Amino acid sequence: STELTVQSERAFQKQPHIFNNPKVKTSKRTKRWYKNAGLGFKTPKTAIEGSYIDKKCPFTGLVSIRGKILTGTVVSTKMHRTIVIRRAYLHYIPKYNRYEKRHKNVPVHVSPAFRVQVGDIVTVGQCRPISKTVRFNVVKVSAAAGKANKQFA
Amino acid sequence: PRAPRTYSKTYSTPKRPYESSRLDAELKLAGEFGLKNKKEIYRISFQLSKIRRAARDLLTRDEKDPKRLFEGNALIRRLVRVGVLSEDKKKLDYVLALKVEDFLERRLQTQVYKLGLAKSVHHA
Amino acid sequence: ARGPKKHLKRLAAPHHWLLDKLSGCYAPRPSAGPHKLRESLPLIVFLRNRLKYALNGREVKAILMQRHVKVDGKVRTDTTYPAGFMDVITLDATNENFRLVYDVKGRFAVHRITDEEASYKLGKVKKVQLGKKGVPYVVTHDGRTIRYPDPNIKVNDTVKIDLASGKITDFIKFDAGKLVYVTGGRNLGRIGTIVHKERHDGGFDLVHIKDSLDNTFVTRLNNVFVIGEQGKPYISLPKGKGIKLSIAEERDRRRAQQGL
Amino acid sequence: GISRDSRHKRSATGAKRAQFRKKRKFELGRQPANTKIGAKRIHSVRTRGGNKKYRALRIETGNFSWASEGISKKTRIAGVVYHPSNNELVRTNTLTKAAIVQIDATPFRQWFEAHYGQTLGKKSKNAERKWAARAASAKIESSVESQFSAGRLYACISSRPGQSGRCDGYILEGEELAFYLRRLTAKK
RNA sequence: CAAUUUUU
RNA sequence: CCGCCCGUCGCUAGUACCGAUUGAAUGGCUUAGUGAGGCCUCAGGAUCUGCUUAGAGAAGGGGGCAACUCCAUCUCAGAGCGGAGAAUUUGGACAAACUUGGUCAUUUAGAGGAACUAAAAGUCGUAACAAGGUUUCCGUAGGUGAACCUGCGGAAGGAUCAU
RNA sequence: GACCCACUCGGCACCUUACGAGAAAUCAAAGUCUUUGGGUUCUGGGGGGAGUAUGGUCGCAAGGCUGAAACUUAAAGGAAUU
RNA sequence: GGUCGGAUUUCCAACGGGGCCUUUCCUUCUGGCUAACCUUGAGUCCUUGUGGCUCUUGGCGAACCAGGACUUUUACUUUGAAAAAAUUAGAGUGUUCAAAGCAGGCGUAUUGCUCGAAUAUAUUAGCAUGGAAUAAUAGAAUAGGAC
RNA sequence: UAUCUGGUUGAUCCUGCCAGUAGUCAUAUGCUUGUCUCAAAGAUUAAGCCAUGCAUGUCUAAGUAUAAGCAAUUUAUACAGUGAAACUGCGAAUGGCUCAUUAAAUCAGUUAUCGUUUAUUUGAUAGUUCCUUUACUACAUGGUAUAACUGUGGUAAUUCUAGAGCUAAUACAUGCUUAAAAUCUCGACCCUUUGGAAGAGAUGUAUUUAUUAGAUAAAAAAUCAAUGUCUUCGGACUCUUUGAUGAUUCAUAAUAACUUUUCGAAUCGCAUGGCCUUGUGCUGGCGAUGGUUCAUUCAAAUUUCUGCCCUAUCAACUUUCGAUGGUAGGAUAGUGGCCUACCAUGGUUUCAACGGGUAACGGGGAAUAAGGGUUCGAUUCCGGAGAGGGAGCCUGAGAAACGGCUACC
RNA sequence: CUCUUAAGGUAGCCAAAUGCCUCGUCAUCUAAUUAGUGACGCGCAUGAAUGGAUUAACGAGAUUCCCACUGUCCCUAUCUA
Repeated sequence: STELTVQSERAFQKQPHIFNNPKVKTSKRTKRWYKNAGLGFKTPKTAIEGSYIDKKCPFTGLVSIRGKILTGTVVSTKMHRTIVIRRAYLHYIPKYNRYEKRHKNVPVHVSPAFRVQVGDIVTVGQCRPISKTVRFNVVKVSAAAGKANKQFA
Repeated sequence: PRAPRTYSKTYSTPKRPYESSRLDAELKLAGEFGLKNKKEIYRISFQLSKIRRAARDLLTRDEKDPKRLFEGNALIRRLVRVGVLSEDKKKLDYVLALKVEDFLERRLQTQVYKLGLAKSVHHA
Repeated sequence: ARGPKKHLKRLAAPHHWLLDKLSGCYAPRPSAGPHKLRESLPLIVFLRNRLKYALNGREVKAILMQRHVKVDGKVRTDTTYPAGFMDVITLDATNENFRLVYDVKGRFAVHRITDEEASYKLGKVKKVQLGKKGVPYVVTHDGRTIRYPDPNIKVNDTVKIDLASGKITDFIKFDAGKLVYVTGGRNLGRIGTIVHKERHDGGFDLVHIKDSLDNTFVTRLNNVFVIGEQGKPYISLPKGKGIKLSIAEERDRRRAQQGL
Repeated sequence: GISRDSRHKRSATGAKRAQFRKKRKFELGRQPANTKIGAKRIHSVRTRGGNKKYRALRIETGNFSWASEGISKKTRIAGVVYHPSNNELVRTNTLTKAAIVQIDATPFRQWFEAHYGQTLGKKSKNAERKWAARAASAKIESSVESQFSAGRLYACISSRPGQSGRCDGYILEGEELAFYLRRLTAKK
């Protein structure tokens, strides 16, 4: 979500209490640390070869994934680095012996290394609290659409 | 601040009050063995009710159901430990066929009567 | 709110204590315990209601001043001192030895064990760890940690205790045919010894459990506990033998207990 | 008195969240300490559960790190020049987390040249074989050696000044000093 | 052509 | 049909609705202000102290003419340097309570105005039930004392299912 | 090209008849409804007060839309035979 | 129905369950197991020979485990796990029945003996598993496809 | 356990109300009242007000004893049996009571704490203690600074309180005292450079910072500098070292510093032994309290996942006093626009948000009962809020406590 | 139904600048009110282009009240050209 000397703005943020030896000409000339998510959740190489810092990221920051996991679709990339998710579901009323379609939307913090737009049936995970509202975080996007990678006009 | 102890009512009045022969049918049942009120044929009919309500729910449920094979067989033995009916009607479907005056017949009023010694249910 | 709760009434401890309803009062509240929840029981519930040694609440407190109670060689004159699982409440003079096991009807037991074999408990481990300055240790039912154990055994097995301290002796793993034993829940503690495990990596753990009824069921991991090698068991099981014998022939067995 | 939980603070949709359960004790935020320089006038506070913690006021000498040697000698301070969040804190010369301070250049030089003897920047045989075997190993970087010349070292309070009260942190080394000379060259 | 009221 | 029923008015009664009062009160947000007290902190350092060191009335007497010279005690001292530090008091953040406006909702008081509804045939009349004696009923507009009347496009719950 | 006959589609209706439907009058839909479920929008819970009072909205106005309560009282009523 | 409210040597019909095979259901790479002996060379108690055996040579890795790699997502539904008890239903039970409660009851009452203190039900939320009809369901169109 | 009857009429059929019927773990009330077990009770309206009296205190073999209180009788001839007050520790933060506020708030189930603390309960638990050097000096035991008490006081007053006189410690503050070994830095240096080394000192844990390791899909070599072991002496040789999870910057170890240096027994009880060198020699039982640290336990605190009564004569609520997010901090037991500066304009919605109402505490249930349900649940059990109305705070492990305090009404 | 000459205050409005009686009454404003404002009405003697009623903006028009403000006044003093 950020380019142009990626550690950009007025302050200075870095992966905490890890230092590279400030003179020796070692391999990547940095020590980029990441976190194995586990449970078959393929941590993509965009965090491994990335350059962002983003302490809130589950793949390079100080947050794990320890609660439940949910699903749903994307409706707003209008923010900065977060997207909200509309879980749609049916609901049984006991009286009329019939169902009804309800929903409610939920905000989810997203790592800047991913790529998410409209549609994009997504999988998110429960986290420690990270904003005023965002109680979750995403794990994987892995979703096609109405013929993405194929359509042209 | 304490634990309760429960209570329960063990009769229910009939719904429609006034039919000429129906009140006098339970005057035949009043006049048979010397009752004192109309409440104590309401309560065995109440005991006829929620036993036959209990009898209906196993019969509508499954055959070779062990809940029916337990509380159908333990029901009919407790039905005959008081000895309302004998061994001749022990096949679990005569509990529907049971009639008022048969729950009356094993009461201690009309058992002292039938076993000599009293000459009269009013004396019993 | 605002502090701990140094009382609880009856109806709030579960069925497995078998107290009275119309006492109209507060329950025996367990004290702070070494081992587990209020699904354990304090010793006074084991004495005056199961074993039936006393009536008064002044009475049972007066036994413990005579110093006859003992678990593990430890004094413990606390009245409502909680009692864990398989933690043998040995006695002084009167010489009995009671192991805490589960019978086939929900609540715990009244089961004697012999004089010898009563000098060891049996211990579930929950947490193996290397910690401060290289000192390895295990934990137990009561969390009684033991310095310098048998190295690299794992979490989730059972442990034999030597009762001078921990001084652990023998590891008992889990394999395709051993002893396992439920502890807690709706279908607590008969035997199912194993049939085949699974894992469910990540969320929870389940185990297939095959009775001497020879069907199966599944109880989750926190009730799962291993006894030992199959057909050995370290504890003489109480006289229900761990079946969940069915209610259709529970009734046929108990009038064959009376003979009519 | 000031609270921290969200029984105030208007909800997600935006309703006026009505209140009960007036301001408790288990969320209380103590008023700040906004610490300064001036040599050890520090008071402690009682806290929750049985514990103790340090409000540092007026600190000037504390331990640092290089970090290329693991040295940590208690040197003095001189003052902050660029706070990374806001800018009012340097007009009064306070110190917080990540405060870009300058110190003295002196006490590490007693460590450095007694251990190497080069000598920047322009006796027994047990340690004579030390600098005669660390050839171009003590040498760091040119701009740092130019930065010794004014008699100041750019340091960074990484520790928390008002929670644990220690006078602690490290000094700028590597790319980070180029970040605090991004704008701090052409800021005037 | 015009014809109204006639009274719990 | 010596059937039924329509409206004004008269008397007897009740019912809500409005209404001058820049209405009144309670409660909830509110802008502008005063801000009690308590906390964190800048100072205050009263009044209780001990340490050390330079002189001494009394005499302590390691010895003796006095002396020298031992710490000095009954204690003033002249200096430092700490220890707890109470009133007081600036700054900062919480804020009870109050003042002033505006909104919102509830309740309550009001001179009097038009309505509605009941209630022994009261007069004035027949409007509708038979072609109700001018067929009836709609929507709209106009007049009138009351029913009502008339004009306009309809419709037949019609008094013709019919050239 | 109009017509005669036979057929069919879609109309607008008519006549007979009922098995069927209902309170009856009547009905080819008002049928296939206690042998109760093809979808799908709306409306009504006694008659009065009344399409009235307050509140809103649309109008230049007449007025239109949405729309009670207080009180009142056993019918108002639909069809049919004499 | 063998011979005691009651039991079979194979066998009759139905009920449902599984492995298959029919063009045919087949998550896969690396190992330790294994898992077959269908192997195989020899000996191979008892017969005329793995029907009772071995050292067992490619002698079928994934049913017992964990790594590389994915996997059309849903409803629905079985079972289990699951809701503190009382309360609801409900077996025992001389509280004398009943309201109840959870006891009691049996010897031997000479200084003991044992049964109990059951059982279901509890729906919407979540978890795991069996099922693939019914209703959505998306991956082969400028092939930028599968193998 | 599925039940209906009368009234529009001259009479008939029918839509449709009223009345009639039955129970209330549902209230009041009229009349009547013999037996026996069981038992809710100022919830409904005014969470409006209070007279009076009581509901939180606490002792052992084993804290503090000169009571000028006792009780004695042999003991403890300094005490030891008790025993007030009062100090110290501990409880008071449970229990009980009400439902006014309270409509995604609490709450039912349901995970989460890798994001935290926890006196008490358990179990493990501290061979380094200052290195001013060896006369700092008690480690065979140093100190204050004091209660209760005694003397005379004040005010009419309250669980109000003064100056003076001594003394207690488990209150309070100092403070040593039982090893060895290895490492690192230095140097006494000479004797040499590919060198060694007496000895100057440190090393417990806490605390904060910074670093390193914590690895481990598959097997062999060439190649450039230093070069451990050993030797045929071409040169050759090495088991060369890993805990849990899904995973971590985790537990951890190591390195250099670190603290108005935190802690690491100057406390009491019963017993009397062994020892051989009978010396205030050296050993040694069973406890009781208290203490750091880890893991429990007892709990607290946040937190995901669903469910809500009536209202569109409630149609757009939300921010410049954070509304939503990012950036960096300040506090916090720790998370977080919780708060602060800068930056971005965002959140919810015709699935009903927002606003209003609610005789709305939330649930486990209760009443009537074919099935399908309608209506209560203030009240026995669980959880929440409150102690006349809003604020604020100390003590304590636990409170924004109310039978605790401060101020205003 | 009837008379003076013909037809005999309708829509409305008021003690109004229009109401003598009259400072009419009732309510409201203040501490008090021949003043104000809202209703009353058989109106000496209101009224339909001799125009009747209600009016948004405006008025060097006339009134009554409230809030800020001051020698208007309490209670006057002084200084300047």
